[PDB]
Amino acid sequence: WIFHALVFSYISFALISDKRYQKKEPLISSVHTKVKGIAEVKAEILENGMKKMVSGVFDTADYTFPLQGNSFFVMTNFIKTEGQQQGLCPDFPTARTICSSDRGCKKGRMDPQSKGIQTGRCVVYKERLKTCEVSAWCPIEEVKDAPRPALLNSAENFTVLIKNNIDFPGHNYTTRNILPGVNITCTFHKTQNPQCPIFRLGDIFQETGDSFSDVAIQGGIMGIEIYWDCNLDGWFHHCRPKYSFRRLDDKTTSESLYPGYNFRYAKYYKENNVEKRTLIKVFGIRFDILVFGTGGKFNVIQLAVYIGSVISYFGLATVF
Amino acid sequence: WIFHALVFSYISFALISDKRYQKKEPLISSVHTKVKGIAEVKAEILENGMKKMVSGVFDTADYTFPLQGNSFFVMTNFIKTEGQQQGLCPDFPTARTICSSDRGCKKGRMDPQSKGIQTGRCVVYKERLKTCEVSAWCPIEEVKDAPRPALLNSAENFTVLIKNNIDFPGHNYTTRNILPGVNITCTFHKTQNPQCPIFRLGDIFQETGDSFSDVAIQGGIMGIEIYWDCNLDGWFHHCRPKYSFRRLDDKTTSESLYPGYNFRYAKYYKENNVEKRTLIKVFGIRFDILVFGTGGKFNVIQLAVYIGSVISYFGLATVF
Amino acid sequence: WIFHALVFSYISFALISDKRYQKKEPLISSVHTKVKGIAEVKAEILENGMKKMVSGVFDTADYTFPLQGNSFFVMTNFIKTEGQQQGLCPDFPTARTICSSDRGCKKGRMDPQSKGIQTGRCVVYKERLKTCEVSAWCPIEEVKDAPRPALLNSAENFTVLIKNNIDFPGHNYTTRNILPGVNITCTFHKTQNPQCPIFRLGDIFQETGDSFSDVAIQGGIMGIEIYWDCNLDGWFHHCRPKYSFRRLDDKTTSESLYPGYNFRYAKYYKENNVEKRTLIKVFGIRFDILVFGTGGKFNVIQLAVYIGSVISYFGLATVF
Ligand SMILES: C=CC[C@@H]1c2ccc(OC)c(OC)c2CN2CCc3cc4c(cc3[C@H]12)OCO4
Ligand SMILES: C=CC[C@@H]1c2ccc(OC)c(OC)c2CN2CCc3cc4c(cc3[C@H]12)OCO4
Ligand SMILES: C=CC[C@@H]1c2ccc(OC)c(OC)c2CN2CCc3cc4c(cc3[C@H]12)OCO4
Ligand SMILES: *[C@@H]1O[C@H](CO)[C@@H](O)[C@H](O)[C@H]1NC(C)=O
Ligand SMILES: *[C@@H]1O[C@H](CO)[C@@H](O)[C@H](O)[C@H]1NC(C)=O
Ligand SMILES: *[C@@H]1O[C@H](CO)[C@@H](O)[C@H](O)[C@H]1NC(C)=O
Repeated sequence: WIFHALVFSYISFALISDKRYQKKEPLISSVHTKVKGIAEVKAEILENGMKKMVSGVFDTADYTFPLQGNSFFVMTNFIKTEGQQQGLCPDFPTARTICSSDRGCKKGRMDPQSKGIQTGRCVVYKERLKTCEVSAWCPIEEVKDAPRPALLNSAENFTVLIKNNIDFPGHNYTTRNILPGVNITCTFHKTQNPQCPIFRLGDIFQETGDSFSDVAIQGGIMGIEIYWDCNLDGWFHHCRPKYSFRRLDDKTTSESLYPGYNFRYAKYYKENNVEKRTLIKVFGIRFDILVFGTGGKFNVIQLAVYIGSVISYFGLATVF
Repeated sequence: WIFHALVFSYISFALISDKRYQKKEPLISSVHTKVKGIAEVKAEILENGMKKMVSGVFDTADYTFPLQGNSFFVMTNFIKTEGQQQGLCPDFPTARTICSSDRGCKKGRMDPQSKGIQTGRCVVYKERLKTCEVSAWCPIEEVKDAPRPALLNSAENFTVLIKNNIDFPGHNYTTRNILPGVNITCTFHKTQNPQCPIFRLGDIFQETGDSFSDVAIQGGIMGIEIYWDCNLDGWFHHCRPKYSFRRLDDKTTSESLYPGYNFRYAKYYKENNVEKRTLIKVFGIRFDILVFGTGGKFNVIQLAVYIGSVISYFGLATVF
Repeated sequence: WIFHALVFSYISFALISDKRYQKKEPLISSVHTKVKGIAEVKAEILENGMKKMVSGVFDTADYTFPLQGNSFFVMTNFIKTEGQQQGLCPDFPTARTICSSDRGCKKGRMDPQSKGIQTGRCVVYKERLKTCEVSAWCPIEEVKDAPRPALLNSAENFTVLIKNNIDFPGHNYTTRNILPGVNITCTFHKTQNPQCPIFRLGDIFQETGDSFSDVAIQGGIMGIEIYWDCNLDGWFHHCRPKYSFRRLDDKTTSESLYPGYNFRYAKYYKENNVEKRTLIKVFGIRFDILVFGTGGKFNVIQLAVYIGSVISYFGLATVF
């Protein structure tokens, strides 16, 4: 008859383990993000084989755009080009783009890595180098890598503040991430201060374990997962988040798969009543706020059906 | 034997009410938003202690950007600054920025509220006021509040149209918000017209109960929740949405937590072959369309398992 | 006694097919999209009744913006206007905008289709036509349709690459779309190459079944659904996606419902120290990546409860 008891204990254990007496529903989320911290740039780069110095200050209206769909981007490196205008000009001489005669390359060709429409006419590029030029924005951008020192090497010193508002539509519950009367100043830590949401990017990378400068050179994507494990029962009610970080990139390191994160952006203006654009190749770190969770409440129907299921189980256990 | 009959009524009630004979699956959504209504601005503001008049017209391409990830933003108030250019200039004199001696403040300091890198050199700012200047965009913006009258005071007269398309991947079902042959002209009302989705922002606030001007001055976030309670059974088939609204903000009213919604935006240009930006501090209302819902079809497996698990409930009650 | 066996066969069939021994949990996703392929524009349009020629090249930084919240936009057609500036100017002559006397139209009117604030003063517009002018951007844009040939007629020749990274929070599992050591060069096909994610816009339209030119003229929204049916049990483990394509639009073709996809964009500049904006009316194809899927692992509790539920189901059928 002791066996008749043991299953009962197991049953209770199972219930207490997973709250089968709790109708559970998914989560609806709203995220608001504020990034603060100014950056100083001062370094020496090279363009067209000529050295130049770049200096300036970025004031959080310059190196990012407002949050849109749970993803706020943070600039870390750039390659500049100015004076682009519509015309014909020789393309950056590569193996596929080199020629000695106009008949070498065909007009209208669209090489995947070429940024201009080819007219099939080989012309001298520079110092007796011959390539068949393209009709595009000119002068053509030189395809190189981002400068080895981080142009915004002070990126990890920034601070991001996150306000998360969760609501469950089944139950009548909506609550925020920050409760009234909380510590304003913070620096998020796993154990020292695990609740206030002020994140330092250096802290994020230290938790992840990667080198911030290396992935900042080529850009990358990561995510700040927010876990809401809330119980709505009055007897034991607690609804508090847990923060985790994870690198969302793959570290492919293959040229064909576009390693890291980067894009191209254009600024237009009028010079001498002529349209002229300047091109910025931006490498950055893209943060995602992946908030997920479940919320449940005591419900009679789930308890009844689970008891009905367990009844036959222990009846059979007694039978055999 | 009546006790053997009350369980039948209870089980039928539960099965009919919660629809246990249905395979409930989540929802996949697509949202498309169009905002229409022009606005006129005409007011008197003050900059550097001098009064100026601002007037103009915004044409639904000037005060918003296209929908991106279920969130379309609407401008409400702005603070302007022009002639920004790289240099060194005294910071806006506050308690943490004032100084009387050169050694008063240290070079390289980055105050959280200061927008420039501090070089630690106390210089006269204006009428014998001394602060240690910063090397940044100049002249420095004056941190003030948004003007008490709403610069976009005619914001609540706008009209927003929402087209929602839901698909369930389990079942072969996809349907839209607007059925063919429906009233074009509308103004959404709780009871007068509860289905056509033309929303007025003033009505949006009126349903919530908050004053439009107060939230508009400092900005805020609210949600337009769309609830799809659809049943796919042929006998009782109805799939129509219900519209609800809520304020997603917190009303913190604390300076340290950045009350309301605002951001900073820049427009670059060339003046005398010199880079010059102009800065806009934007306060606005960011709308979110938080769509959720469930749907299910009749399934033999769910009905069979529920019947098998509910049989023991009366099988035992007969014994006792 | 065979009836005792048919129920066992049915139970085993249901358990194997629908996987009752699994703890099914939702999916968390991250998407990274790269669009490549240059476009050339060369055509003849008409503005103000005068013919003009438009030519140029778009280089994947001109006709799109970076991915933001699972939606990347692609240019396909545009209408240009330049020289806009704040002032008073006659509105485009329509039925609601025409007048013969000043008292005919009342000041302050806001017609839904009018883009300017009306001052109620009938003035000559062009060759003895009379309309009451509006205080707005000038000269007023002429409301027309997009040019019948596709300005971005080569749009279907572009290539889009998609990197999807999924994680399940319940189990300790995260995986990406592309496995190491895969074919780089690709063109997606239903049967020839169904796994590598390089998509051609012409290919996806062909799979959908609609012509590219007609949809591109007025714009539309379609989704790239990615389905992850992953099983985490070690015995039979396979986590590979299935690609499906669908058109998210409605084909309303009604003027009041804004058929197709389009918006208005502005570029600002300074000419003769006067602010002057230029307006672009954009018709484009907005792509969505609607990712969804489920995954689960072997769990003792689900197996136990399902057996306890089916025990009564077979026991009662044994009785009768
Ligand atoms: C890419 C983000 C910032 C971008 C950038 C990059 C390099 C620069 O120096 C070379 C810039 O000038 C100083 C800027 C200016 N901003 C303004 C904010 C901004 C916002 C954007 C964007 C680009 C920019 C560039 O794409 C969509 O949303
Ligand atoms: C912030 C939204 C509108 C912005 C703005 C603010 C103040 C102004 O008075 C000087 C503006 O001129 C009339 C404009 C013009 N637009 C164009 C649309 C637009 C779109 C944006 C944006 C800013 C703007 C500014 O940030 C990302 O997406
Ligand atoms: C609307 C997308 C592209 C837009 C456009 C339209 C017409 C043009 O001439 C015909 C343009 O010049 C070549 C451009 C340039 N870009 C840069 C990228 C871009 C990005 C955007 C945007 C507009 C543009 C315009 O709205 C928010 O995000
Ligand atoms: C970050 O800030 C700390 C102190 O504020 C400073 O010591 C450190 O050098 C900074 N790092 C960078 C990369 O600017
Ligand atoms: C909104 O519009 C109504 C009528 O169109 C007008 O009476 C009212 O004054 C307007 N409100 C604002 C703030 O412009
Ligand atoms: C697309 O490309 C193919 C081959 O690259 C070419 O034959 C075809 O004409 C192109 N279509 C357009 C519209 O440019």
